This record gives sequence, C-alpha cells and structure tokens, in this order.
Amino acid sequence: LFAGTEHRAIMVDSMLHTVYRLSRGRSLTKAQRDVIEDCLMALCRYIRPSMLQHLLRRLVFDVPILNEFAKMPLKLLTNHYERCWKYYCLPTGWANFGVTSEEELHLTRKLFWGIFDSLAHKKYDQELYRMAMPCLCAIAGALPPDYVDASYSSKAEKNFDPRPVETLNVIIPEKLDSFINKFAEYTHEKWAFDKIQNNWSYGENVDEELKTHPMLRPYKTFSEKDKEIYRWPIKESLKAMIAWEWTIEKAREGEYNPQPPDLSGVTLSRELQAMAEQLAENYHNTWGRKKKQELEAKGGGTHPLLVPYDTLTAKEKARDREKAQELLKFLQMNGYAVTRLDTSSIEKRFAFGFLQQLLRWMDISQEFIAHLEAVVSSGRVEKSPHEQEIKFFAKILLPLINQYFTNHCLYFLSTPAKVLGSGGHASNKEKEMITSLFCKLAALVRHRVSLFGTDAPAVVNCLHILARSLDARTVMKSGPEIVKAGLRSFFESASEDIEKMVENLRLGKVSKGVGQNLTYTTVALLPVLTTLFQHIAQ
Amino acid sequence: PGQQGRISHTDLVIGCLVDLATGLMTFTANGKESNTFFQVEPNTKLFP
Repeated sequence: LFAGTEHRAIMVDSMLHTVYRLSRGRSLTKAQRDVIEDCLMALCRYIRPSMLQHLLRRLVFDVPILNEFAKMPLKLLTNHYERCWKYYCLPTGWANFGVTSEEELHLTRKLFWGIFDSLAHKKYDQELYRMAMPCLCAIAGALPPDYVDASYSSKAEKNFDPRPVETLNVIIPEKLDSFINKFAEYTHEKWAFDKIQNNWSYGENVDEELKTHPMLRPYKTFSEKDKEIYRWPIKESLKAMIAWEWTIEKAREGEYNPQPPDLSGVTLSRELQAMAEQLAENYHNTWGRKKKQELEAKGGGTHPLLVPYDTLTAKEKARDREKAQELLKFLQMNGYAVTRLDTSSIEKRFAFGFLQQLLRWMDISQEFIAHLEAVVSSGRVEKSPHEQEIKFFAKILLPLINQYFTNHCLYFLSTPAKVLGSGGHASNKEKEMITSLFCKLAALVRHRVSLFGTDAPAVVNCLHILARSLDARTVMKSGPEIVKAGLRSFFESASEDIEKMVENLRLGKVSKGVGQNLTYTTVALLPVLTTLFQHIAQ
Repeated sequence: PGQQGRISHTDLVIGCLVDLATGLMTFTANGKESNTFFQVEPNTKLFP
C-alpha cells in the first residue's frame, strides 16, 4: 500500500528513518533486529526510488565504516539498486517513478567509492566480502558510465566533528572589520529593499501580527552592543575564510532605491563555483559547530540534517551560494580579490576513475606477483603479506569487472557514427584503458594459472568479457603506441606459446615449463584468443 | 507594474463589451476603460 505515498512522502521518510534508527539499536535481541530489518527491506521494495533519497544519504554516511551494522544496509542497497537500476541508469527511466535528480547519482558515486576504499583497506573477512559479493555491482549498473558529477574534488574530511583552526592569536585587519561593517549596513539597506519587494512598509508603530519589526529606527540610535553581536556571525565566517588558507589580495595596488541591481548574470568558472561551494560548506560547518556546541548539552538525538553542505540537497545551496557570489562580486569590483584540476568531463566520468583504479590494481598485481616468484626462487617467504590485496582482487574486482563490462559492453563499443547502446558512447581514453587492462590481465595470468588457483576461471571469464568489450579499430587507428604495443605483445606472445606447445606435442622435448605452457594455453589463451577473433570478425 | 512586488492578492476582472448594432468591441480592466477597441463587419460570429 505504501507504493503511492507521493502525497505523504514526508511521513514515509520519517517512518523509514525511525525504523533505520531502531535497527541501529542497543538492547535489541537478534529476533527483534531481524524483524526491523525485514520490515525496512519490505518497505524499501514497494516505496518509490525518489522517496528513499534521504535514507540513502544517511546510509552513505554510515555504511563506509563497514561496521557490524553495515551488513544489512549492504543488502538493502543491493536489492534497491538492482530493482531500480533503470531509474538511475537510463535518461528516460522507469515510467511513473521518473529519473534521478543527479543528487542521488552523486550520492551513489560516493557510496560506491567509500565502500570500495574501505573494503580494500579492511583485512579479509569472508562474511563481509560475501555481503559485498552482491557487491557494488548493483551500484555500478545503476550508475551511468558517463555520469559526470558537478564537483569532483577530494573531500579531505572524515561520528561527524568539524574542527576549526583558530588564528585569533594573529591580528585581524581593522580595515577589514570596517569593510564588513559597511557591507552589513548595505545589507540592512537590501533588507529594507526586500521588505519593499514583500510590499510591507516597515513602520514606526510596533505590532507582532504585521511582522513589521519595530526595531527599524535611525541607525544612530542603535545600541553599540547589538551591532557587534549581529556582526559576530559575519566576522567569524570571514575570519574562518581567511584562516582556511584562502588569501585576500588587492587586485590593483594602492597609491532612491539602489540603481544598480546586484544580479546573478555574471559568469563563473567551474573551479570558482567549487570554491564558493567550499566556502558555503565552511560557513555551514561553523554553523553546525555552534549548533553542536549548543546541542551537546542534551547529548543525544543529533539532528540528521547536519551533514556536509555540498552532500546535502542542492536546494539549500541557493542562499549561502548567493551570499558568497554577491560577496565575491563585491570584493572583486572593489579590488579585494579572493583566491584559494581543470579535469575534463571525460576524466570526471565514473568509468574513467573506475578503470584508473583497476589499472592501478593491475600494476599492484604485477609487482607482488614478481616479488612472489622472486621469493619462491630463493629465500621463500611463507607469510604472504599481500594476502589482503590478493583477496580483494580475486573476490571483489574480477566479479565487478565481469558484471560491469557485461552490462555496459555496448557503451564501450559505441561510436558517434553507430550507437549500439540506448544512450552514450565511450571516450577514446576509456577504450584505451579497457584495452590496456585486458592486455595487462592476459600478461598477469600468463604462465601463472597455478598461482591463481581457483580464481583462474574468474580471470578467464573476465578476459572473455573484456575482449568482447574492446573496440580495437579506434585504438589501432588513433591510440597511444603504448596500448598498441601492448596488444601486439599479447598477439605475439600467444603465437610464441602456440609454437612452443606444438613443438612439445611433436615431443622433441623429453616429457615444469611444458605443463605450464600447455595448461595456460588450453585453459586461458586459446578460448580468449578465439573469443577475440570472433568479436573482431563480428 | 509589479516588477517589484509582482504577486498581487487581488483578483483581476477583465470585462468585454460588444455592441451588435455598431459592431464595436471594448474592454474594461477593473471598471476602468481600456484603450483597445475593435470594429467588426456585420454578420460576424464571435465566441468568448
């Protein structure tokens, strides 16, 4: 019955929050906790994807810790994304549920990356790897490969505690203080302008029901204290701003309504918008700081809304961003320039970073395998300290590779001339990176199938999928000599292995290297080479 | 003009008058005559 709760989405969200909190509850038995978990899952199934956005934000907070309570949410999110994947992935989306607000997409990216990094750093736990065995694969399938987040920057930040740096030991410019004084005077003037737009004329008479604030008097009559009290938020905010390694400099060295409307029309660069976002986030962190200082007296029931300003919904941005924009414009025309990478949309794509991490892990695979054979030859080390890295690789990355590239094969093969997929076509860089990953994995598995053991079937299946995904024409025509040489090396290595194998069948060799070559060929190479040839012919 | 304070609690009432004999059409804003006027030939059919 909860399916159509569009008119009461607020109560639905409150209910979801309460059930989530109760699940995260001390003094609850296992059966009780299971009941809460089942109820939450069932409600999530029938509830619309849009409504769950707030709970997804809260879960983006919690889950990356990968604590004991992180088990059930991994399942909740797996089922939710598997079911509602077209809502996020496809531009049209499901009918009657709509499409993502792009904030859910940003949250989904963050969830994927936080879980990925946390699980990589964690030591192997079979249960946890199994809970993430339904894996980030659902999240990745939901995410479009071409999704570009408006803000792609290191957060560099961590339940939640913001810790300001206090420069009060240094001096403050009295010229600055006077500048914010005149800015607050002019802001009073714009406040009067706003009341005039509201059509309510501030009045000498006092009256609560008009909401006309009697306070409005000649500026000279005011009491000296209220001036600096009302100032102190502005002073504190600007103070924090110059404190957080952001310089204010003079652009051009020294030596009766408001006629000009302060309009938003002015153009702003992506990085300047990022700096306004960071400044608004710092203003909101000093906000949340004084909030938390007030609230710590009661000590319990922390306000859920208190979260990073960029992470929370873009609606709240408008006000603080507008004040930051008007301020920066004001200080720019005056000349007090405020000064704190150019990443292309292609780099900002989710698939680009995912492939980057995969290639980095491939390099790590090369290095610790090399160390492994080096120790095997002499000075054997039984410990195997890369144990966690090997487990992450085998248990997580290969299934993720298989699922992601099986789902999104067309996006990589698509070209602007011919678009096999419903939406989007992969960039040449993404094509090169997938080709490089395939060649690297082939080299890695080469003559090491015994080393991989039970994971070798997974490796070969991933190789098949990658081969089907490759668009070799684009890479060979316009691609780096590195990638072209890697692919050529794959081909020549396959040829050499086959000639050595046919010789071993000639039996000139006595009958170890021969067994290694034969098993590697049969199990991995010849099937993968066959698949690649079939894909090329098709 | 309400570029300032655009929202108006008041409800607008536009009145349309037609003289069938003279073929003349006129308008009123809130009981205030508007400048716009039209003249039509006989036998014309007009729908509100």
